[PDB]
Amino acid sequence: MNITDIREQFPILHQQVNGHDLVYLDSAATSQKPRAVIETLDKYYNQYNSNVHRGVHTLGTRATDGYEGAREKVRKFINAKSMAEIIFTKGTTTSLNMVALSYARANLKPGDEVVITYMEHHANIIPWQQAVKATGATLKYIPLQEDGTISLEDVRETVTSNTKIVAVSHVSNVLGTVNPIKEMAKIAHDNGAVIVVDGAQSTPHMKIDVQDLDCDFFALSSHKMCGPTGVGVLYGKKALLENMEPAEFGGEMIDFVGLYESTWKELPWKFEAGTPIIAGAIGLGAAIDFLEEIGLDEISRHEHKLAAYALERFRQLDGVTVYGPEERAGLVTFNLDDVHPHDVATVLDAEGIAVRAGHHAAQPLMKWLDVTATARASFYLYNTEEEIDKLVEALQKTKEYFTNVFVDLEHH
Amino acid sequence: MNITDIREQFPILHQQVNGHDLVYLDSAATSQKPRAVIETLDKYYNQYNSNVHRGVHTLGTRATDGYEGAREKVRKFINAKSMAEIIFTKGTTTSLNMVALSYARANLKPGDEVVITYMEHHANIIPWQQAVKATGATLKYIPLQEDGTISLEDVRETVTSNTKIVAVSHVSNVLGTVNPIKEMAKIAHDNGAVIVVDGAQSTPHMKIDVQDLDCDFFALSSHKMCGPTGVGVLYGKKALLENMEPAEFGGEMIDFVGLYESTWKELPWKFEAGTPIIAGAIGLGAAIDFLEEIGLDEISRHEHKLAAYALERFRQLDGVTVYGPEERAGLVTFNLDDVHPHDVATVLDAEGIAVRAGHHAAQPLMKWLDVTATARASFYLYNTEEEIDKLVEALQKTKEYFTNVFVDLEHH
Repeated sequence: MNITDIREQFPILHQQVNGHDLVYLDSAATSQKPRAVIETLDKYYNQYNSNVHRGVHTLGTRATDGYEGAREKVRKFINAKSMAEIIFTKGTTTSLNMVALSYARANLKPGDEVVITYMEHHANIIPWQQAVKATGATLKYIPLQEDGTISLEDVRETVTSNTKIVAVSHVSNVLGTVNPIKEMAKIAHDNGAVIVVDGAQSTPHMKIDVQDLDCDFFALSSHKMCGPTGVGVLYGKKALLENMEPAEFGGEMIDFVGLYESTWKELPWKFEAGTPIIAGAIGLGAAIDFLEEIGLDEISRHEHKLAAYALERFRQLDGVTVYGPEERAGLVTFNLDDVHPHDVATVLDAEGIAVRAGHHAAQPLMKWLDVTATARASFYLYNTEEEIDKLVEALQKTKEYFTNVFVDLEHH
Repeated sequence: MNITDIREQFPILHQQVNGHDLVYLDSAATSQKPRAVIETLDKYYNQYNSNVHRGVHTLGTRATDGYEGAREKVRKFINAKSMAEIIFTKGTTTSLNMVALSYARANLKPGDEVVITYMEHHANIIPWQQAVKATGATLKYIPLQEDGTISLEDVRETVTSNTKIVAVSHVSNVLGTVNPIKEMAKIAHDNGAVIVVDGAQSTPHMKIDVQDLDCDFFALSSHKMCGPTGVGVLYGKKALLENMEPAEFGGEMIDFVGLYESTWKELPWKFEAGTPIIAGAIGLGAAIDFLEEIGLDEISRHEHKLAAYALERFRQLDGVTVYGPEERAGLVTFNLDDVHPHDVATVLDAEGIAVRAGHHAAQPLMKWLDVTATARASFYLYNTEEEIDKLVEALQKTKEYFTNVFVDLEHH
C-alpha cells in the first residue's frame, strides 16, 4: 500500500484551509472520495443515465446493468449468498429503521426483549425505542467493561429466552471498540433471537464476511467507505427478508396492483420502492472496486498502524484523556483536561486540521463516560503518521495557549 | 429559449445508439442532466465534502451551507413560506409514504375515507391501500371522464364529510392530464380533508406555487427535473408537519436521547434521520438554478408547442390510438393498432429512439383504458420538433414493417 499514490487519487486532500495544508481527520463522520468514484458518477450522467428495469432501450439497459451489477459487487464484497439478500437503501440509518419497522414491529409482543448496548449510535437506539413502545416489548442494555468493551459473560446475562432481537455495533464510532459479533450472534441464536449488526464503521475499514459472522441483518453506509452520499445497504438472511413485509410501498416493488390490494415483487426489489438511487449505487460499486484493489486487509493493517501510533503519541501529552480500549479501529476520542472539546476543534481548524467535537450521536455513551462532549480524530486509508504528528503538536499548543490565556486573566 | 444552446449543455444527448443519433423521448421515466448539475456534484466531492450540521471545521461549514442553501432554493422554487416545510427525501415515492405513515396512519379511523383517482401512479396508490388497511378506513376512487380528465362534479360527489385525505396527481405520467388541483384543494378543505399532491410530473415542467394551490402536502423527485437520482422533496404545511411524528428515527433528527425515551429536533430536521443526501440535494439546488435561469414559463410554453405538434402528427398516422385529452403536458401515450407496444419500443430503439412500453406504474389506469400495455414518448426542454418527426416517421415504418411481416407469413 503506497500512501502517496493513494492520496494522489483524492483531489479534495490537496488544498489549504486558513493558510495551512488541510489535515482531514474526520473520516468517521464521512470519508473523502477518489477520482475512480467521482468519475464513475460523471460517466453515468454524461453517458448512460436512464430509468432501470425496463430495458426496452439501449441506455435503459446500460443503466439497469450498472445498477444490478453494483448489487452483485456488494454481495461479493460482504460475502452474502445471494443478491436477494442485498437491499439498496439511503444509508445505515434507513436500513436499521427498515428492520425495526418490518421485522421488530411484526414480531414483538409484551414480554419480548430487544437487547442493545450502551455504546450504540442513535441510529441503532431510537428505532428500537420506538419499536418496543409500539409493541409493549422491553428494551435492555448490555453493560460495558471499564475500558469500553463488552464481555461475552455480560451478553449471556442480558440476553434471555425472552430476547427476540440483539442489535449491536460492529465497531464503535466513539470508543473504536471492535465488538465480538460472531460470538454474540451465537449467543443470540442460542436464545432464540436474531442479531442486527450496525456495520457503518466496520465496513469501510475491514473485511466483512456475513457468512462467517452469521449475522441475521447487517447495515452499512456508502458515504463512510469512499462512496457517494445518500446510499447504503441492508443485508438480511434471505429466509428472514422473505417473511418480512415491505417498509415502503409504490412502483417498482409491486407485481400486481388492483384498486384495493397489491402483490409484491420477489427480493430484493420487494424492498426498493420507487425509482432507485441509481447513480449512487453504481458509485458505491466503484468504491468497492477501489477498496478491493488496495485490499481491505492492507487498509486494516494501515489503520491499526495509525491507531497504535496515535495512542502512543496521545500518551505523550499531559492532561489528555483517551476513551476506550487499546485494541481498536482507526479513531481516538479524547478530551483536553482544561479545554472544552468545541474550543479544541475550533483551534485545530485554524491550523488546517479537521476533527469533530460533540456527542457523536451517542448520548447514552457520553453519560456512561460521565462527560457532556468529546473531540474525535479519525483516520482512513489516505491519512499518515505525519498528519498524526500535526494533530498532537496542535493539541500541545492548544494546551499551552489556553494555559497562557488563563494565566493572563489570572494576573488581570 | 434557444434549443440548440440548451442541448449543448447535456453531454449525454450527443451520441449514437445502433448507428443512429440518439433521440431520447423518455424524460417522463427520468430526465437527463446539464453540465451545471454534474459539475456541481463534481465540485462538491472534489472540494468541500464533509458531514453537515456540526460546523466546527471549514469543509463541514461549507457542506452545511451548501445543503441548507439548497433547501432555501427549493423553498423559493415552489413558493413555500418556510424552510421548515421543506423536507429532503429519497424521492416522490418516499415523500408520499411518509405522509401515509406519519399523517394517514395517525389520523384514520373506521368510517374515514381516503379518496384517490383512477389515473394515479402506484406511488400514490399503494401507500394509501396500506394505510387504510392498517386503520380500517375506506379507499375511494374519483371516476374519470372519457377523455381522461377529472370533473369537479365527480370530485364533489366522491369526497364527503367522512373524507380525511384526497391524494391526486398534479400531472398524469400517462394521459398528460393536468389536474385542477387548486379547485380540488378547495373541495377537500370544504369537507374537512387535507389534499396530498403528487407533483413528480408537474414540478419539472411548470411553475409550482404551493400558496396558490393551497395543497397540504406536495411531493416531487429530483431525477425528473434535471437533478441527481436518489433525492426528492416532501413539502407540507408547517402546522401539519409540526403535529406529525417522524417516519424514521436516528441521529440528526433527535434533540435529547435517554435510554428509553428521546425528544425530536424542530422542523425540518425532525424528518431527516441519519447523514443526509448531501451531494444530491446540492445538485438538485443546481438543477433549480438551471431551470430558473431558462424560465419555467418558457419551458412550459416549449412543452406545449411540442405536445401540440406531436398530437397533430400522431393524428396523421393511421391505426394509432392516443390516450388522454387534447390539453396536456409534454407526453403522448399510444398504441399501434396491430403491434404490441414492447415491439414498437424495440424497433424504435434500433432507430436510436428511446421511448417506454408497459403499464407506466398505472395498472388501474391501464384497466380503465381497457389495454394491457401502451408505449409512451415524453418530451422535455432539450427535445425538438425534428425529434418528433423522427418518431412519427419510425412509427409509420414500424406499421409498414409489421404489415409486411404479416403479409409474408400470410403468403407462406
